[PDB]
Amino acid sequence: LPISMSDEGDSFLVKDSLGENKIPKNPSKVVILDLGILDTFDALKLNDKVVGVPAKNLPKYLQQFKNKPSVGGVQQVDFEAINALKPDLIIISGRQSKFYDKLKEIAPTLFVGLDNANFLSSFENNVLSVAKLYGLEKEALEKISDIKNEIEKAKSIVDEDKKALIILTNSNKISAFGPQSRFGIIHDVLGINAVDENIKGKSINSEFILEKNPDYIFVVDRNVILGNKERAQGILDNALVAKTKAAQNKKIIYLDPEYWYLASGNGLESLKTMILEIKNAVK
Ligand SMILES: [Zn+2]
Repeated sequence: LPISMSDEGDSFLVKDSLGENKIPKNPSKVVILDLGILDTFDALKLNDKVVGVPAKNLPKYLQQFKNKPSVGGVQQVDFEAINALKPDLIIISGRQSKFYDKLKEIAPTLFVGLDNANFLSSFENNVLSVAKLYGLEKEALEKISDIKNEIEKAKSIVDEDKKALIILTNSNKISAFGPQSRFGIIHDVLGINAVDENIKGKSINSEFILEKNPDYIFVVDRNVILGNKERAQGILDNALVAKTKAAQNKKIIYLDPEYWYLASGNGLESLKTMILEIKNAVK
């Protein structure tokens, strides 16, 4: 899984989960398909190195990239746009690893997908590997070290005797998520305890939410990105959920899907912002 780099000379020899590539030092035409790593390009001030972004799903907090050429959205990738960009590096995560072999036949292709078993070290590893390509380890490391400092302050104020449920809404169905899921940060990094123990979505309904009776419900609404009419606020407005501690104490928290579901915490900007979003809610 983890990312290792050996300095040849003009270039690095980089091994990741999917394979090995000859990527040059200071690549100047980069296609980026992971949104978290695109916020990490912005943090380290490398906007001009980015030649193409997936503009279909481009979040509010990355609209400084709205006029980069589009190479698609996160599901469907435009090979003929990526192709005409003559990039020297393409960066992808899990949603594009389907196309690993075809993108590799165009350019060195770096996988930077997160490991939900080891979020912090795989996150730190992705950020540093990228900064290593441009010689910005120093700047990245102090930015990581800030994030770690904000984490410890978020933990301080966590009340250990309270439990949380994480759920995702889709059309009018609901799914539960736990530890080491794609949303596991809340449990694994910030240490908020889970109401239930269950494998890495899990289909549930409102009676399940009540017999569990969480103090917090963190809600990720997929409907927005999917372009559906319905919303989580509508779905969770029933008399079963109204009886939970979380409802009675107004601790049903709608998390920003652009952060939690699209970038998934895989950037310097997004992770810091997500830690603060939880901090202010469990406060
Ligand atoms: Zn600082």
